[PDB]
Formats: sequence, C-alpha cells, structure tokens
Amino acid sequence: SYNGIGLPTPRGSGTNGYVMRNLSHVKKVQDPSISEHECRRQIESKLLLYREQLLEEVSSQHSTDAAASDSNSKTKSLDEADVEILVQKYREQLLKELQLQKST
Amino acid sequence: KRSGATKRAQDVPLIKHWYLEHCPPNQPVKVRVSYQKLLKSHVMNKLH
Amino acid sequence: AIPGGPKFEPLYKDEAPEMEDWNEFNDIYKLIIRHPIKTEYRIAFPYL
RNA sequence: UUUUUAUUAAAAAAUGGUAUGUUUUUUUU
Repeated sequence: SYNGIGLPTPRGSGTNGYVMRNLSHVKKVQDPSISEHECRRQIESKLLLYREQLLEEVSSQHSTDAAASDSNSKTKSLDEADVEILVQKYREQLLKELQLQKST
Repeated sequence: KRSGATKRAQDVPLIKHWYLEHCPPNQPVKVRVSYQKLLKSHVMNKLH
Repeated sequence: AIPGGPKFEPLYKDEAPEMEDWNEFNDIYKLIIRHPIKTEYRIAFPYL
C-alpha cells in the first residue's frame, strides 16, 4: 500500500496493519611520438602555405609596380624560384629538427 | 458570492474542510484515524 | 495508500503467478537503479 | 550524507432449551 510495504487490506489477518520503520536499519603520455612528428610536419606545411600567401601578396605588389611603370591586371612574382627558396626552408627546418634531436 | 439559493439546514456541513485538508500534526492516534475514516467516506461518496 | 489518506480494498485481485514467468523484463539484471519509485510517482503520473 | 509519517475489530433474533393435545344441553310426541 505504500512504497511496497504493507498488506493490501488488514481484513483476513489478525493484525491491524500499521507498518513501522525499522528504526534499526543500518544506512551505510603518447607512445607513438610520430603523432607529434606528423603534427609538426603538417604545421610546417601550413607555414609553407602562409609563405605562399606572402608570395601572392608580393605578386600583387609586383603587379602594382608594373602598372605604375606602364603609367609612367594581376601578375605573379616568381613562378618556381619560390619553390627553391622553399627548398632552402626545408633545409633549415631539417637542420632545426636535427639540432632538436641532438638536444633531447 | 452575494447571491445564492438557500440550501437546507442539513445540507451545510460546516467542518468538511477540516478533514478534507491534511491532519494537524501531533494529534493522538484516534484523532488521525477519525480524520482518515471521514475522508474515506467522502471519497466513496464522490466516486459513486 | 497515500499515508494520510484512506485505504480501500484491492479492486483487482488478479495478480497470481498464472504466467509463472518473471518475463525477463522487470528483472534487476537489466535495470539502472537511481532512486526508488515511490507511490507518489505512481499516483502523480499513473500511466507512465 | 540530514528526518519523519502508515493503528482491522466491536451486537441482536432463532437454532437453544419450564414440548404438547384435550376440554360446559332451549322445546320432540
């Protein structure tokens, strides 16, 4: 009749019901560092893309200078030599990785 | 209201709300049982 | 029975083990116990 | 981890214990 305690009706038993509370109830790192290595390679690639953006901005500056010389469209500063200066960047970053591995 | 229909004298209970509400605390056992039994009779009256 | 209110007869005496099966549905094995389901819950939301 | 609350009833008759069945007329001629 209440919280699962009691009998449905006191009729039929010699008792009045009246359930009571018990009153005595006891109520008690990363193993594959190649992850970091690949993250570093990816961030180096994104730095390369950042330098490509810088190259495009320099190309816009070159286009403005060419238009000014004509006064006295869109052009590209360097088609492939920027890849060689990027190769220098690869050499420098490889040297940096070698030095860091030497330090560790 | 200010306007009604003059029920009969015996149709006014005058204390029905006393036991329709909860029982006041610290009352003896027999009083609590009386409250509960009167409420039971009222519930049976309303059900049918 | 709400502990301040009336107590009546069962009105439904059909609860024998005619199924003879616990139905593997209400078993403790597959049930998350968080709080006991009081009868106030069974009265406030009778259909759930 | 602190607190509780829950209170069936209920008396009278006949069985049952001073059976029962009986029981007083106005005409004859």
